[PDB]
Amino acid sequence: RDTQHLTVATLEERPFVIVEPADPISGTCIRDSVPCRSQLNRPEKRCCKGFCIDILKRLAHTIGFSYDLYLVTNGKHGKKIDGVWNGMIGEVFYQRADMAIGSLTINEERSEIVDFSVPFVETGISVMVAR
Amino acid sequence: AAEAARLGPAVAAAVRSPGLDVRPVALVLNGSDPRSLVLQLCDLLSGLRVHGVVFEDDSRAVAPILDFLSAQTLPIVAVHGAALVLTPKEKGSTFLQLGSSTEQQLQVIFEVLEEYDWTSFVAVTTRAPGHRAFLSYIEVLTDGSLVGWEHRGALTLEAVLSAQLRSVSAQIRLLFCAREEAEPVFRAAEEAGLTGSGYVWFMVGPQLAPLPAGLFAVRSAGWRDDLARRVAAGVAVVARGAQALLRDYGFLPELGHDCRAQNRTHRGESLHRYFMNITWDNRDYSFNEDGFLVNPSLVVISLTRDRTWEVVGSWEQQTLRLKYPLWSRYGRDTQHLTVATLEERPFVIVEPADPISGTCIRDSVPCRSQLN
Amino acid sequence: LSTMYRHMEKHNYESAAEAIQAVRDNKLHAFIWDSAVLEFEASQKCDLVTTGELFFRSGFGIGMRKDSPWKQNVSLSILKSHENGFMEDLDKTWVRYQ
Amino acid sequence: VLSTRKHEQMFREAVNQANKRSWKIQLNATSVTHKPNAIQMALSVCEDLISSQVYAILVSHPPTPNDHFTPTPVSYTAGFYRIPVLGLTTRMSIYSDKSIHLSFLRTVPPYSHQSSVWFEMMRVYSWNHIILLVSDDHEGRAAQKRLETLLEERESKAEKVLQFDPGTKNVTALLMEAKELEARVIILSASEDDAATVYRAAAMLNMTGSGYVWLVGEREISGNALRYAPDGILQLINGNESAHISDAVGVVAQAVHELLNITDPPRGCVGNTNIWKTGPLFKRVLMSSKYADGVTGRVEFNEDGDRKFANYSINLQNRKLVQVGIYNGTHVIIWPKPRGYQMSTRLKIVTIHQEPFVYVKPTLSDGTCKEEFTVNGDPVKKVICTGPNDTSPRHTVPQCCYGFCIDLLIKLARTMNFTYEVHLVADGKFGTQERVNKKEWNGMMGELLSGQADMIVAPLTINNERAQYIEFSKPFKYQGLTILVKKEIPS
Ligand SMILES: *[C@@H]1O[C@H](CO)[C@@H](O[C@@H]2O[C@H](CO)[C@@H](O)[C@H](O)[C@H]2NC(C)=O)[C@H](O)[C@H]1NC(C)=O
Ligand SMILES: *[C@@H]1O[C@H](CO)[C@@H](O)[C@H](O)[C@H]1NC(C)=O
Ligand SMILES: *[C@@H]1O[C@H](CO)[C@@H](O)[C@H](O)[C@H]1NC(C)=O
Ligand SMILES: *[C@@H]1O[C@H](CO)[C@@H](O)[C@H](O)[C@H]1NC(C)=O
Ligand SMILES: *[C@@H]1O[C@H](CO)[C@@H](O)[C@H](O)[C@H]1NC(C)=O
Ligand SMILES: *[C@@H]1O[C@H](CO)[C@@H](O)[C@H](O)[C@H]1NC(C)=O
Repeated sequence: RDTQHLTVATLEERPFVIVEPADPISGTCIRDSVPCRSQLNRPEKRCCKGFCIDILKRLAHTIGFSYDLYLVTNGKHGKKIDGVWNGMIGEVFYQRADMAIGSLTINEERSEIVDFSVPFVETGISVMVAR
Repeated sequence: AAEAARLGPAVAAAVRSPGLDVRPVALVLNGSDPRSLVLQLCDLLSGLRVHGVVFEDDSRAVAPILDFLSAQTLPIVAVHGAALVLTPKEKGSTFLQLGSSTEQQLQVIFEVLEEYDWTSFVAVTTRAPGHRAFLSYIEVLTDGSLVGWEHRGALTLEAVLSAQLRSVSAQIRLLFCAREEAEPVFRAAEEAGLTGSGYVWFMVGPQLAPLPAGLFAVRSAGWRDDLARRVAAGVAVVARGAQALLRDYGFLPELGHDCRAQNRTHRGESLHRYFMNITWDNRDYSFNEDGFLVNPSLVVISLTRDRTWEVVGSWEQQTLRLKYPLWSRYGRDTQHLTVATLEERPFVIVEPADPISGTCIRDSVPCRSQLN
Repeated sequence: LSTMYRHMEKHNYESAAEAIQAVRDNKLHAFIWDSAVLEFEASQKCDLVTTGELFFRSGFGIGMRKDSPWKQNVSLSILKSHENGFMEDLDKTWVRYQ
Repeated sequence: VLSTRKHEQMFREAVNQANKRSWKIQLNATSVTHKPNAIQMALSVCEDLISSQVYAILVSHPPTPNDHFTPTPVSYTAGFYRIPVLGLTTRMSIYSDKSIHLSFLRTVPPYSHQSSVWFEMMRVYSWNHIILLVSDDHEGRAAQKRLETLLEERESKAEKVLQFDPGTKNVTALLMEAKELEARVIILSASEDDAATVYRAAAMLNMTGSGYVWLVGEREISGNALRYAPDGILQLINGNESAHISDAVGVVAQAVHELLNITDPPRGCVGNTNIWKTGPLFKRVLMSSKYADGVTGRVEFNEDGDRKFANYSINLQNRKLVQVGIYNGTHVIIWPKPRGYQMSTRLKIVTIHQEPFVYVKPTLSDGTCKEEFTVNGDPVKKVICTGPNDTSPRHTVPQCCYGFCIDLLIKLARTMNFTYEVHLVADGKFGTQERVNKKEWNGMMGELLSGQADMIVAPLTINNERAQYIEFSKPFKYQGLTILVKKEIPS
């Protein structure tokens, strides 16, 4: 279009971003999700829904977006290795995307390397045991 | 108007200590050779020390020459449109004006528009001087409060203008152009099917095809004043200023009057504090240093089907006095269904919306009653 | 809930501890305030209790003027303190254990 | 209308070179020297419009007595006759408004346009802050308005725009409000005499900030002020006059050729109050006229009626005139350049009494309140905080503040190397928007936004209506609104 159309990378976290194959004969899912491609470097077009996708849709409606989900493959979330960054945060650090919706806990190193937005749900290390 | 100024009723109205010559200009020469008139009035002021000034010529561009004359010398007051236009001027001129500023007209119009129909919407204005300031004041005065906004309607002036004019849909419209430029716009609107009872046009510019019945304008309170009355009022104002400066300062100086002199000192430019407090004819004149009067008396008038202007509303002391009722609308005809109801406490609750402000919280709808 | 707001205009305590002291007696039945204060008051008074579930769950925050160079470094230091366990120790020292 | 009677000598040759290149009529050009009698020029222009039937007038005059005197009466006469007049050697911003001068077209950019040049220079070195010092005159106000709107376009409020009173001695008090700031980038825009006076005042007061970044206008770097000029950075080619005169003559000739539609000039200067109906169209076509063959570069204009894309020459290396910078219309160890802003280390912090977070306790007779030990046998850090008494006057008495946020502040100070001086709020309310009599902030937000504050270390919530004007750090405690009630008594 060039300012707009931010490419959005995400990941499959079952509480938040659920990915399902949208091939019930028709080439789409129910009118509650958003089409999601993948990466390889005609792939089957999955589609994502849940919590974070709802936030993405509402934000697109409000501020004005033209997004395209970019389900990531090279690692999960992110962890610096051997002086290089992989995963979702690693991809955002390099010139490959401009937003990384999904489950992405905000830490010190990531915030130093990649500027974050305002948190919208609490999180942290918590422990669960059988009972 | 030689007979009206011959007796000088202002002399009887106001009596002072100095000579107080009856004739302000002593020469009705606002015609051929304006430069010769300027020279003779300067000579007369230098010689006889006159104490009056009148500019009666409804030619509309005559303000700048009067400003230059004031800078070269004595305050100049126009009575009648020399004073009908208000513009920023050099501090070296003691110009005196009787008209209403564009900002004051905007504030009066937007105060009266809060009763009948609160939708400014169309704000069409041509490429004319002061249009940017008018748009800026439109933007400022609509911040907060309750007035809605629909469009801006920038255009330059037939059919191509008619299409742009009809592009924006509204009921109340504001026009800003010159008096000569007004007629083409009205012709285009009539050709565009807009000059009807379903629309009202607010002629807000400094002025003063048949005009539509919905033509509301705002002018000063002295619009209906007689020429002798206006001359007397101006003479009274200048006399009050002179007496105030002579009494408060405790001195009797000369108000310049060194017309066409040589190597005149420019240290003294003008003074305006002496005219801050004026009261005459039960009217309060503030006379701000720019040239206009703070909180003046204004009249909102309308154009009837007989092409005769009538006094519709009065604006004074931040107060609006009107005559017509308020109800809802002039009639848009399919829409606007009148809805009758009743007070059933579970369902339709009625409360008096007078907590100082004339409305309730932003959760209800205004409700009138009936009396017949 | 705009009408609700009207009911809060007749009474609006121009303080914070004053309203709690008033609630200590029967002059103001229900108080509405940030949880991190009411919880401590309940723990340290043994007479007032918190009812309902949390709503408008937006946290505190150090402020700074718009377009200021301190934003990045202050946010970084706050996050490092959160991870370091300093904030937990501070909360234990000054809020809990009453 | 002519300077030194030398331009008029070549005016006939310039007209003839452009007259035929033809037909139509042949306009005769007449020039009259400027006079102080304010009467002779009226007769001269009347004769010119009566016999020669002049379709335009030209303005060009040396400094002489005050510059904004000479062109005003001729512009007024033109406005009376609604005849366009081309001005030269004058760049006063007062002529930029057509309300007073309906018929006045200026071919030289005014001082207000230099705001765009200053913006470009700011973009050159990427300065995120700026200080404005403009004279309290029409030109200064116009320049300040232009710079303010241009900067607010990029979503950044100007930091400390100030006003300086013109024609006033001992303006050092203004420097009193211009010394404890946080930016070294300052822009000065005043009259040449005013600039010289303020430069001399800085010279005797010797706090000139020499060797630091300054941005001034062409008038401020004039030769009169150059005698006492401190370290400077704006030169314009026009300051030739003959080239501009030839360009204007060519523009007039092109307009006349394209004019071929009444175009009846006023034969009688006096005795007629009517105006030229063709005059507005004439002014419109000059405004829309394009002259790409101008000697002095491109001769494009703008909506206001002033020429654009001019010649901009940029350091004051001992009265040097080196144009190191590169800018022509659209070409978008310390310079007498370093970072524009220097961060402060004396942050003033605002805090509000909240029971679990910021305990406030009265001090002791000596001056410092009694030291206390925690249950774990560790000292409790407390800071002397200056705050109001009572809630009834407003008397400030130093108490001592401690608790949670004070501990956090101390840790921040240790980890950041910056001193602090805490200072409680006055009203006592946290902060909200309130209508006055336009809406204004009141509370702690009032102190932070414009008052005496730099940070607000207090239990401040985060929401949309607050983050618009205040930057919020990342949260340091999570919570939510909840309701407190009295427990029922229990046998
Ligand atoms: C934010 O903090 C960082 C680290 O404490 C600062 O980074 C250094 O700051 C010093 C002094 O300002 C510079 O000389 C160094 O070049 C910076 N980088 C490094 C790697 O040391 C940074 O300046 C701080 N920013 C602000 C606005 O205070
Ligand atoms: C042109 O104007 C000048 C003005 O001084 C006059 O002397 C000259 O006679 C005029 N010539 C013609 C041909 O009009
Ligand atoms: C000039 O202004 C400064 C700052 O207010 C003041 O200290 C000084 O006394 C003033 N000098 C004169 C002569 O007014
Ligand atoms: C700007 O470009 C024009 C057109 O080539 C030229 O006439 C003028 O001298 C240039 N000015 C500068 C300062 O480079
Ligand atoms: C401030 O208030 C304290 C309260 O104990 C009191 O002791 C002190 O005298 C007051 N000081 C002033 C100046 O009012
Ligand atoms: C702390 O700041 C002061 C003043 O800016 C400076 O003199 C000192 O060197 C700094 N120390 C450190 C460790 O940054």
